[PDB]
Amino acid sequence: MLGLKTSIIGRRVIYFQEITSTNEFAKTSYLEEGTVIVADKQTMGHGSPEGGLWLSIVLSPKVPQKDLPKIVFLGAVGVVETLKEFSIDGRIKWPNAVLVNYKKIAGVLVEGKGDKIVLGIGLNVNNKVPNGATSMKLELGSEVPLLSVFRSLITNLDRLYLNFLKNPMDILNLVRDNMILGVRVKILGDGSFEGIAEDIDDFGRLIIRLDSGEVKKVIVSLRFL
Amino acid sequence: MLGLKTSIIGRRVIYFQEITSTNEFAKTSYLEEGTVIVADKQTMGESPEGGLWLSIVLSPKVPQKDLPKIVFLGAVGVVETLKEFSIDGRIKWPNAVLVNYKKIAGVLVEGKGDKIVLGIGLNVNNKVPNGATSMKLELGSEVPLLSVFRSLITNLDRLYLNFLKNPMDILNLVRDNMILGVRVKILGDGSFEGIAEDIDDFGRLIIRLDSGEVKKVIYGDVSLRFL
Repeated sequence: MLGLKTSIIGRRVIYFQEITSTNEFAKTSYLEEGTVIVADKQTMGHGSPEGGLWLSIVLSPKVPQKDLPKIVFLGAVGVVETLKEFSIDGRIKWPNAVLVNYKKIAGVLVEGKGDKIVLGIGLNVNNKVPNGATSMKLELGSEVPLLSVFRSLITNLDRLYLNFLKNPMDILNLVRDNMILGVRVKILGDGSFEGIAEDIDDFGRLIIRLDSGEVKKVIVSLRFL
Repeated sequence: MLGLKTSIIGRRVIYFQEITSTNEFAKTSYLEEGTVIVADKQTMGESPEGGLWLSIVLSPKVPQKDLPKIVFLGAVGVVETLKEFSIDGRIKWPNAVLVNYKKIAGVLVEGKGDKIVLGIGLNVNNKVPNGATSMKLELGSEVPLLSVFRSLITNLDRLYLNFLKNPMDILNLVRDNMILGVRVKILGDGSFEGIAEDIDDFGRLIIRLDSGEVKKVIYGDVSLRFL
């Protein structure tokens, strides 16, 4: 009854009033490629109250092993395109987040269970959000039809994915033109360091120029300074 | 993303752009009670795009003598939804809803032990066969398919929960919304004609033959035709 017109993503949709995790369900259940798992709320979300868009998409891209790490970008760019349709300007915080005026509005989590890949996306729409974060509702000043957002996002993801299967390098430039670059960041963890986020390379790695001139490639906890 | 607020029916919903049969998928698959299977179209129902094609997995803990009444939950739910859209649906015993004697919806219940599958087919915006009708044809314009879905699921959940408590309650609702007082022909072994008087405490159709004989029809290996 949803009348989705997508080719792969959205061929089937499994909706839950409540679920522990859409990613976990997608990983442990046999599902046809393109199956979308969506829930009103997730009890055990990871990286999800009522009002947000919480979903996972089952993919099985028969593409080279090296571009597998690009699936996360499909999710982020998909979100950016959807936000634009709703008059919101989202920017990608490498490698899995979308911010609006530096406030997080969405997050992406990709897991490769077995031979299938699960693309998880969490987008704040009408749900309450933690201080520092934002939502489509807070940006627009009014409640946004959640199903309208779902339809828009699924449509964009199906298009991006079909093209990815043919021209897998295309997504990188879309990410570049929509990500936060030219600013100082810090990579947390052992061997921590700071520098300018210059660009992403052909593998999707973040290229950091340290003040010494050294160039590092990040394949991760990132912080804007 | 659908934000359903039902107790059992609609806890989960599996949507298909296309499927062979929602009833067959529901019967075959391992699904929890209340799961709704819905598709834009059924290739082996064909049930064309524009209609509402769904099946619901149920596991009612009530005596078997009541199981035959599940088809009525479907029929009444459809009637209630139609009334919400100001369409006068009337029940054709025991598994169809007509509007001006033209079929607008059909109900098919299939059960295997514990799991019962309630299938419902409702013509909304789809083209229909001769003699049939649709919500679109009745209202004169297209109807938001999702709105009909939300309406029906809400009605079915309420009806089902009450059925678990009071399995006889549904019979009163069927009586108030069914076509009665008219002549009908019952097709089976030895077909016969008479006036459809009412449905009894088991949901059996009560027919008064011209001779005065009263026959009680059990759904199963019989069909009903209006004269």
